[PDB]
Amino acid sequence: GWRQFVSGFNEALTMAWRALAANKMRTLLTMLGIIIGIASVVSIVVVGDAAKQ
Amino acid sequence: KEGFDSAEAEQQLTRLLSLRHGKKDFFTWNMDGVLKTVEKTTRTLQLFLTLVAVISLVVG
Repeated sequence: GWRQFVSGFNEALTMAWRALAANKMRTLLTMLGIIIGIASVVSIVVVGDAAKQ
Repeated sequence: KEGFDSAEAEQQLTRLLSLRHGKKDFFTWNMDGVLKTVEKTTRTLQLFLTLVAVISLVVG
């Protein structure tokens, strides 16, 4: 059932917050690894598009 | 030759032709300096590209 799937989404959202609470620092380095990436993505896309403009 | 700068001598040649002819007239277009600046430009592109790439890789 999709009921336990969405209840899974939010309740294991909380479970996720807790599992991250187990390693906030590791979570930090991880998320930062994500952040610099995507930020650089949109960055270079927009700037290259603009100079192109 | 000499690896000598284009920016120099052309002025020397300027007065030179201002002499060997009685009036300035040669009105020549500058050499090499355009090559200089486009070289700085392309190497600059190398700088941007390679640097952002390597930084991203360090992030990796």
